[PDB]
Amino acid sequence: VNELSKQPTPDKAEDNAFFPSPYSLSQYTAPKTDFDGVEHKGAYKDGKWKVLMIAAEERYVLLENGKMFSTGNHPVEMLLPLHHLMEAGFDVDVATLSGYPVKLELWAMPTEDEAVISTYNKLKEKLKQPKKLADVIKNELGPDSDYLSVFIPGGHAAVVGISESEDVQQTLDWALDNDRFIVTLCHGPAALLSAGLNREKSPLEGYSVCVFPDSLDEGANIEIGYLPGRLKWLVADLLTKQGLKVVNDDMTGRTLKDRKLLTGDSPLASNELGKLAVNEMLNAIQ
Amino acid sequence: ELSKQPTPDKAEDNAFFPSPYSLSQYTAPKTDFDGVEHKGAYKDGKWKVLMIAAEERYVLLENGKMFSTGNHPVEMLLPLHHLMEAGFDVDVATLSGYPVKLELWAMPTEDEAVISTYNKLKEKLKQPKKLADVIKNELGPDSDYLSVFIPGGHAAVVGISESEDVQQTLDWALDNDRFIVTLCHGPAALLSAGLNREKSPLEGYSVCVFPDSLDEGANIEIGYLPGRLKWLVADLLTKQGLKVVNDDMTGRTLKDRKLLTGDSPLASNELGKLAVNEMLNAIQNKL
Repeated sequence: VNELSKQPTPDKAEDNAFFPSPYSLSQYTAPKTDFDGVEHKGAYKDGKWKVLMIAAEERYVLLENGKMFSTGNHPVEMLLPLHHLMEAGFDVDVATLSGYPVKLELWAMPTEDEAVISTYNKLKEKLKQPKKLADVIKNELGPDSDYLSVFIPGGHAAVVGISESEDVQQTLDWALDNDRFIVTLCHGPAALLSAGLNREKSPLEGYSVCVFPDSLDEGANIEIGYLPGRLKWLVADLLTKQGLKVVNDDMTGRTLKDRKLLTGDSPLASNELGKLAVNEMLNAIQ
Repeated sequence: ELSKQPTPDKAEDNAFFPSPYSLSQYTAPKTDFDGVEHKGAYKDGKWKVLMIAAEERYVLLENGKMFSTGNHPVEMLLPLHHLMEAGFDVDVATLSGYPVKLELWAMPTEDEAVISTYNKLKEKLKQPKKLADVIKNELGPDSDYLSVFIPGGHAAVVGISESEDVQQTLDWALDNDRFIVTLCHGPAALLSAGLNREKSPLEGYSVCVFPDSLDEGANIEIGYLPGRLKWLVADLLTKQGLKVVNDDMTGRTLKDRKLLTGDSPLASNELGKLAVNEMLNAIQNKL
């Protein structure tokens, strides 16, 4: 079990595209999460407030050497926080930039965790046929929106399309203008780069965030064959050049609240970000 | 005996490639390509082809399973070989600028024409233009695009069939006398001309389309599809008032004004020939 290959495994559906190495899956994934119970089982009861998830619809990330990383949204990052929220009484709607199926990193699916798998099963229909984010902006936002918060889970695929979208931009500008939560972790914060699009100054300038660290993406992830190549830019770097305070440089499961921007650093931070989100959302219903 | 069971796709939940049996029947290491007919015929470097390619690989089916598909690589690459050899360059667009999803299991590995065309286009297939950027900067009456090309594969059914960007692209071609060239499930893209309108501008147009009877029947029984399509292309186009000209798959092609179609992967080679001749003839008409 320390003889497992360090080489990335090819994805036969795609040209020159690679899953993470069998060794890296041993160090970074697990059949069970650190989850041990929800705090606020049924606290909210009016059935009005909802979470809006913007998820990833493109699985493949083009790298510097021309190879592609077969990724997706990380499923623990998506599904653990959502177990907390749904159990607290907050229903969930899923959107992608085009209405395409949601792409997960199914190689990180913790197959033995009941809470995550049943969460995945309650969400399957919405993941396979999401709403179109432009349809959401047009009809379901504005000042009387029933959406209390926007959730952007991570995984490497969040780096693509979501980081340079005017539809994501408009969605962030609503949540600031209506005092709504933006919840995000991992690479999820690349979504935030969309706020500064076609603009001299991002309206998130001076916000503080947890971000997956540069040094891991450029070093350790590349040497254990998790990524088969180098990213062409890095999320923590470009968030800084837009005037955000990247409050961490390590991967400790750290979480952070700054006004209504709640963030997590990595997959390790999933279970806690779920608690933070539930807590801060029940705190704003008064 | 090859199995008629769909083969799982590791990358996606409850998703399947076609069954080994269906592959042994519907795919081949070689195409019937037997040469282009107008090598070097167009020599100004002005006119080009705008290809609109599929960027989603998974089709959700009536039974909850997903078909792992993409654009058909023969329907794509063979017509582009003809056009490129004739002297027309090609630019690739998708609806978001995501990479092009091909049905890599249909890739004829032994065919020099198709592999060659693929390797030239690799760069552009992996980083396409975004169709709306194209709409904003590269259409109008002085566009260097002489045709739009939409290839089939079952993936054309997704997005492209309900897109405002594809709709404006088709309006542009009608209004500036450009070719629309499509085949197989690709004509599903033409349903976009009818978005938010009582009457599609493509009403009364006659087309070749992959037949309803094969998708509902044979494709299911040999495990090419792992379940039924929720809607059928010939059926929806007929409902928008296009005339669907074929009920079978035989490699039939049709020209109706500047809309050139073929019925299936069988038509690929004759459609490239047909596009090239039509475009060369249109260039000779303007002098």
